[PDB]
Amino acid sequence: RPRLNRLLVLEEAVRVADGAGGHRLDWQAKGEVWAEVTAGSGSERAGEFVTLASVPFTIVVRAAPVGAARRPRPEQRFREGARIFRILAVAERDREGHYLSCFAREEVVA
Amino acid sequence: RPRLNRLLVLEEAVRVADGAGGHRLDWQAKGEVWAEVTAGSGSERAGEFVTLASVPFTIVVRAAPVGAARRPRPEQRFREGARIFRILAVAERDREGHYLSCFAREEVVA
Amino acid sequence: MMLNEVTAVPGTALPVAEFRDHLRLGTGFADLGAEDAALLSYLRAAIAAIEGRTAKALISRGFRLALTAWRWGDMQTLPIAPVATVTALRLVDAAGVETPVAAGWRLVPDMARPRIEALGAMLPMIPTGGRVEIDFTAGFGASWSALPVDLAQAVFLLAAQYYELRHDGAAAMPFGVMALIERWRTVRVLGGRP
Amino acid sequence: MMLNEVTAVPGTALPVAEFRDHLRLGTGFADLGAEDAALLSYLRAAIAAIEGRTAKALISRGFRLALTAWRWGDMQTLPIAPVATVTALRLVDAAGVETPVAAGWRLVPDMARPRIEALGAMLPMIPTGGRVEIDFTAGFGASWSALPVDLAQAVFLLAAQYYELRHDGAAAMPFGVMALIERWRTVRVLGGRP
Amino acid sequence: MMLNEVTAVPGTALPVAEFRDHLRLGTGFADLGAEDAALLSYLRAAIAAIEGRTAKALISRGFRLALTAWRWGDMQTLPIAPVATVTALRLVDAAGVETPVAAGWRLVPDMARPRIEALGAMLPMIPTGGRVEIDFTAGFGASWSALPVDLAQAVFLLAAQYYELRHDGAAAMPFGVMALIERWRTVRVLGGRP
Amino acid sequence: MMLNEVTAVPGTALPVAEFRDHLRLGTGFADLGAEDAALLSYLRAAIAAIEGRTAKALISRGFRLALTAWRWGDMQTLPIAPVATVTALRLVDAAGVETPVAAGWRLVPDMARPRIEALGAMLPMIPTGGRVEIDFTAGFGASWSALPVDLAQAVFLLAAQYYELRHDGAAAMPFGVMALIERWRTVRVLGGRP
Amino acid sequence: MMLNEVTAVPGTALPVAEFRDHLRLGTGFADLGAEDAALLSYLRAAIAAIEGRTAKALISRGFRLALTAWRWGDMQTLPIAPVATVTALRLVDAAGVETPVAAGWRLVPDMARPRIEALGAMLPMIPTGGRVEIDFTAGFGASWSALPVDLAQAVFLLAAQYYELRHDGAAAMPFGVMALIERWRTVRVLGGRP
Repeated sequence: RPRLNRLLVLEEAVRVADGAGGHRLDWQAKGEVWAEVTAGSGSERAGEFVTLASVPFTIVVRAAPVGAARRPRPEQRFREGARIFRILAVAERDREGHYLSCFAREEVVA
Repeated sequence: RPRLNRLLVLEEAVRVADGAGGHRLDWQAKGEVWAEVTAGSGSERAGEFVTLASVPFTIVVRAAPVGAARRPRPEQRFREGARIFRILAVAERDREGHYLSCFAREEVVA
Repeated sequence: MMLNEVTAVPGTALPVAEFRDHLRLGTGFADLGAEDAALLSYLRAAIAAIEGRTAKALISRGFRLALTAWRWGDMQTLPIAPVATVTALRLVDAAGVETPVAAGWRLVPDMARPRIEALGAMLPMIPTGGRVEIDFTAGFGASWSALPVDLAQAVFLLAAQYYELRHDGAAAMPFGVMALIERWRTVRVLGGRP
Repeated sequence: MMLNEVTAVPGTALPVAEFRDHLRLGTGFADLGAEDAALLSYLRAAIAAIEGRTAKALISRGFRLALTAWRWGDMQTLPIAPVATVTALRLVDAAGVETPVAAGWRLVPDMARPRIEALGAMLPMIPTGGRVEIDFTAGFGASWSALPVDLAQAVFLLAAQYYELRHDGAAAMPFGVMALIERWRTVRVLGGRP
Repeated sequence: MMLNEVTAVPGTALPVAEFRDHLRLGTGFADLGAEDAALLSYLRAAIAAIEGRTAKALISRGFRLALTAWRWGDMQTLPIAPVATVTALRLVDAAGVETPVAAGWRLVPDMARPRIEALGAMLPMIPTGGRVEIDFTAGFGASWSALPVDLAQAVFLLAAQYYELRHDGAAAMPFGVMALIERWRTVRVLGGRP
Repeated sequence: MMLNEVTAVPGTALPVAEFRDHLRLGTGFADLGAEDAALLSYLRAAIAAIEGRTAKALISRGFRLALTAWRWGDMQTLPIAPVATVTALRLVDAAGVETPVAAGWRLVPDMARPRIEALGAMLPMIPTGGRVEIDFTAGFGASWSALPVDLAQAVFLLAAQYYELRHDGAAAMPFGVMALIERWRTVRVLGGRP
Repeated sequence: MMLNEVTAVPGTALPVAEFRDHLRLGTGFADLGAEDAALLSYLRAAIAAIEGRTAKALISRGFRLALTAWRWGDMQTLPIAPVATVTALRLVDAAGVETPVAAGWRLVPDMARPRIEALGAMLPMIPTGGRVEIDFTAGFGASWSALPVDLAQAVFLLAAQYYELRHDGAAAMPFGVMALIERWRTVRVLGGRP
């Protein structure tokens, strides 16, 4: 069972809609979770005009019902200091349902 | 746990900006780290007009906080003599956080 | 010695609303979907497994202990251990005249060896053929909250196990089900004539 | 010898807000209270597990020790170990009359042998057919801070376990749950008559 | 023999600022985020696990050793081992007259067997019922820096373990926690009458 | 027999700049000093581990051996083994007066038996109720270079281990930590009276 | 019997330039980068591990053997085995008159049991209190090339091991470190009075 050791400031953006239909994100902070962060095989990835450096980072937190504040939705991102971990998906790692796998990137521009 | 045996001269380039927006790199040396270099499956790769020979080379060093000189950022490259190891990403290999996986290329023109 | 229960539990005394919280509260899928009356059928199966291994009663149900001959001269240890207040020690004869007694005995309560332990050396003798019969109320308390909480956790560790996996499938905890029970089992070393 | 509790722990004396810091739930969420109903359900289930393996008390709730015959002529070692200020050895009669007795009994404090030795070479006699209940408040302290901290840690090592696995699922530490408990268990080597 | 502490540690005497450095300094995530007062609650749990296995004191807290009868004729080995300067050997009687003594005994300090070892063969006798009571200050030094550093490392090897993993999860080091403790345990081979 | 240290090691005598070369931190960084506060925290924690397993001293700090009765009629073997130039056997009195005594005592240097044998067939007598503290400076040398190098390596094999794993996590060498220590431990086979 | 070395190695006598070749010559990364004075600090740690297990000396350093009483009547086996030419057998008295002797003894050299073995049965007696003191030069040769090369390879197999891995990490060779040492260890079967 996972050994949780990092403090990840979970962050959810409020979506202020603009006139054209596109929302504007704020990334106001949410309450902090505890998690383990297990790396994957990382390599740099061609962005737009940026040679973005990415690593897979399966993050494991504890669980909650889907209508609770403690669930990381894939809308949200983690942030440890200045290292933003995006959330690709959340997937309910444990069999009994105690732990959630998340999926991250840590795309540093490099 | 990794057995560190190579001396890798870590190198960081200062970015002298030119008039057009592009920085000019210098690759001034930084202090030397100790590391292990574990090879991957290597094969030659089609460059521009060069048949570049590459090997994956997961390099493992010790860790530091992200605002420290001892962290290899993916901006930087290693260099052992005349063998430059680029850094693709850094990924915090250990569970407790003592060791960092790096990711290299060693693209020799061949 | 039949020792049938007079009345069972009401069912509303059992912590079905709390066992749903021991099943998935604070971590889980959601409250999720559990057949409510199914969850009552696993608590009654886990209590009746711990009522048998510990020889306790846990809900304070009413009992009826109808046995023919007194084992000792006066002692008569009661099997279901946490007792309180003999309802009646009525004494039926071979035809069924059912003449109760109201004195001559003083129940000495104890979690280890509950007794009847009559006054002096005379315990009510038995009509030939006419079984003696003792009605008593044995258990901790009327509600679930009056229990020792370590014994209550052994129900929840066990009733959840009957919920999590149905057939007899294979799967060493420090205070597991078995380690929470052993300070409530009856430790006996007599295999003798008294 | 029945040894029931007069009053339970208040629940507000249990460190639910510190046990939540132990289990790494979450720091600044707006909910923060979905687990309060269950976290103290496992703290009461882990204290009561360690209260039985150690024969200690840990919150200094009041007890009632209702017994009938004295175990030894004068000593009467009490089961729940860390005691202070035995309130009342009220001597009930065969039926009814309860007369509290100063009686010339002392109290010898100890974590290992909490005796109630008498000074007149004989404890107050017992009316035949009547019990002698002793009210006493036994435990380390009133609040959670007055505990020995290693025993307080053994609750947190154990109640975190019940929170992380619900049913009896099997899963070596230097000072684990068990190695912290063992300097608080009762070490006895007498199976004899006296 | 109750042996309750008079005062606990202040908390500000503990090396919380240093234990953050033994947790993650020179290698790590960053200073990272650790509930500061949580880290104080694992040092008090690791010291109290090593104060019990070694029977040492480590912070030089004040003690109160109130026992009824002298074990030997004169010796009276003190349990908490590194001692200095008996505060008082006041002697209360059965009513509480609390008449201290100021001579007749000379504490012989030692890390192995601290004693009281009165002068000649006469150690202050006990009023019948009136427990004797000894207040002393036992431990190495007032600050954390006065400790033997190998024993201090056994706290940091243990308090980090309670920080790194919460429940009782499984995981042989040459000088581990156990190998640093064994030269501070009490080696006794008496199970006898003296 | 208390055996405390008068002065500790200075800290500047410890080879922190050479231990950093051992652990492969880094050569030419501009920071170079983020670990200095912790590297000597593990060197003092590994020397004090080997000072107890070997009963050696290694930095030749000054000691104070405060004892009361002589272990044998004349010999008095000192615990900390590599000694030189016992300063003072000042004989304190029952209370107060401290009279240093030349006393006709010798010193027999040895790494195994650092005796203090007396020449007049009897060491200076001890005022009943008073201690005899002995100031002596025991160790290999003043600086780190005067050590036996294999024992200096056993500090570097051990303090590197504490730097690489923080808590007690389990993880066979020909000359490991233990096999370098064993020619410096004390080999004793007496459990007798003399 | 202190047996401190008079002078250590110069450091320039050690084969640091050759040990760089045993580390990576003919196969390797390149000459690579090795802290030169670090490599001298692992040769001094591997020699001092083999000087202790074999009781040899290997560099022919100067020794000073200052012991109080002669063990036999005349024999006096010297511990550090390959010896040559006693420098002096000066004899100090209890005050320090330091009167050397120049005849009466003939060192009998041998790699097994080097001796002093005085002429006849009279070996220089000891002034009461005045320790005898023997200065000798023990070892194979002044340079590294004068050694038995199998013993020199046991240094290089061991000093490379301290270079290749720092902490005490786990990892049966036919002629390993241990198999090259065993023909240079001292084989003794006496545990007796002579």
